[PDB]
Amino acid sequence: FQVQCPVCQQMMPAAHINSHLDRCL
Amino acid sequence: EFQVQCPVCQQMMPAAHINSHLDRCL
Ligand code: NA
Ligand code: NA
Ligand SMILES: [Zn+2]
Ligand SMILES: [Zn+2]
Repeated sequence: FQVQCPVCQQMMPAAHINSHLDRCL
Repeated sequence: EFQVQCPVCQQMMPAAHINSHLDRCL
């Protein structure tokens, strides 16, 4: 399922969002 | 044809699509 990152706006699998926010911020 | 595992979500998918599947920081 895809979610939008609340910061950079990229669409990505929900299972990545936490990890993404942790790495990019 | 080749499956590789996603290092973030541990799902299997074709190697051709793993690049698209992961997102980078902008
Ligand atoms: Na994406
Ligand atoms: Na961080
Ligand atoms: Zn982001
Ligand atoms: Zn994944």
